[PDB]
Amino acid sequence: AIEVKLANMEAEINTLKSKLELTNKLHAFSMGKKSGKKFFVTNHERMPFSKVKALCSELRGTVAIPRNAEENKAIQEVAKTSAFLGITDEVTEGQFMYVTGGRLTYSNWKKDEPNDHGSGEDCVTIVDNGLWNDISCQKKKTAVCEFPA
Amino acid sequence: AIEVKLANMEAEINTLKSKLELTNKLHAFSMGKKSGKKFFVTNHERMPFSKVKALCSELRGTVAIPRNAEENKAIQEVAKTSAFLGITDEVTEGQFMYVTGGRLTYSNWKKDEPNDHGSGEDCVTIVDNGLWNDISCQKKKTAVCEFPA
Amino acid sequence: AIEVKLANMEAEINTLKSKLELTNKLHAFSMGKKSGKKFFVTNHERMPFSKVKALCSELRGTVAIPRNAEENKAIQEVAKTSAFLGITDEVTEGQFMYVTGGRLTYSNWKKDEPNDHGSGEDCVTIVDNGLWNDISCQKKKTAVCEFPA
Ligand SMILES: [Ca+2]
Ligand SMILES: [Ca+2]
Ligand SMILES: [Ca+2]
Ligand SMILES: [Ca+2]
Ligand SMILES: [Ca+2]
Ligand SMILES: [Ca+2]
Ligand SMILES: [Ca+2]
Ligand SMILES: [Ca+2]
Ligand SMILES: [Ca+2]
Ligand SMILES: [Cl-]
Ligand SMILES: [Cl-]
Ligand SMILES: [Cl-]
Repeated sequence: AIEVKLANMEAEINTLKSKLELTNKLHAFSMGKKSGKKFFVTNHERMPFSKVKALCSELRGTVAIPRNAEENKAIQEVAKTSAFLGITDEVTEGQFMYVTGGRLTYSNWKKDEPNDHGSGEDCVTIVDNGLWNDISCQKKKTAVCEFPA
Repeated sequence: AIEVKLANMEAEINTLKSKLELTNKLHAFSMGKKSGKKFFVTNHERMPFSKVKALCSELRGTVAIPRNAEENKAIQEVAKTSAFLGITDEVTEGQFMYVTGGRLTYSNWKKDEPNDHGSGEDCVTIVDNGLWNDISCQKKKTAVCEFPA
Repeated sequence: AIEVKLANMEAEINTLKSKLELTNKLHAFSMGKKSGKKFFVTNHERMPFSKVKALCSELRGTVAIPRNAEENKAIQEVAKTSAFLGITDEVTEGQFMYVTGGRLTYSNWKKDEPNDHGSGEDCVTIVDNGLWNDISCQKKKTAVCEFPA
């Protein structure tokens, strides 16, 4: 019977949707995602900003963005080295915005940053001490993506 | 056409089920699962026993349980900190049982443990050195889940 | 209904196929896979060569094979301890071939290796320092699987 097979197929598809959802949960858990918190992942590869941005988006995430000290600390722990943050002032010099929209609020600028040094610096990296430095978007820094809570 | 379409979709589904099964195997492997051994994993987050139980159960797992000295060590090195074990004596004081049912067989209690200190201590935690301590279930310890061998 | 349901189910299947691809990409990413580079994974378990092969085949990969100094170091950094390479002279004594077929193109043999020492040595392990030594395929070494770029 055609309808019986179709009904079975529906059940099979729904069963797969739930198993996949579980696979995703377990992987996030195994990757250190904390309950009700965003999770950060890195392959430890250094690349220019646009490449990090393209990579994270492909994975359905975004370049990591610290919204407070806890998150900033978590990103630093994950990155282990200087990494790009999802913050830039490429649209209008001086006004840093999140790659996902909106003006930068919480910050952790290193002493004397941001300074748009020399020919210009429109991207931001969280350096080893967790402090921030605006740098050239063309420099290669560790790719770190964040995924929703 | 409908009979063929349906037949070909069922085949697609079977391939996808196998592919998902592969993803699960590769993930466990990457997370250090040893052949014929249970898979222990943690996100490194500390919480009350009731939560770890709910969390592990949501991932189709249970709170880690050392059935012998080998598994007890395996759990210790995964947790890195004091983690809840799937054992409590909430039913009969002194009679510790696994959350999955059954009487406690292997144990690695610390000197003077269990002591059911203060108002009571019905949960168990494997402390840093692998030794056990009975502790209040309302306290917050590392969440470590186990998955079948 | 029937054809509408069937059309929806094809859409459901394709959507699920994309989500799973996404899941695999994110896992490879978290597993340290760099762009355009093959990647290596290990559960850190020691086992005879035949088991490494079986395990990697089940994961749809192959035993790690270094094609150049770049990959040789990458394999060594993942294994951390001596691991089997997908290279053996089992078919014809003295003729080292890749498990995937073909004669060696790159080699980092430690001085005086390979020597088929004593009762015989047909497998190869990358020692902690990257050099190669032919050893017994019966010995238990770290399993490192290789996945395509
Ligand atoms: Ca500018
Ligand atoms: Ca600027
Ligand atoms: Ca600067
Ligand atoms: Ca009690
Ligand atoms: Ca008690
Ligand atoms: Ca106690
Ligand atoms: Ca031989
Ligand atoms: Ca030989
Ligand atoms: Ca030798
Ligand atoms: Cl720039
Ligand atoms: Cl208690
Ligand atoms: Cl041999």
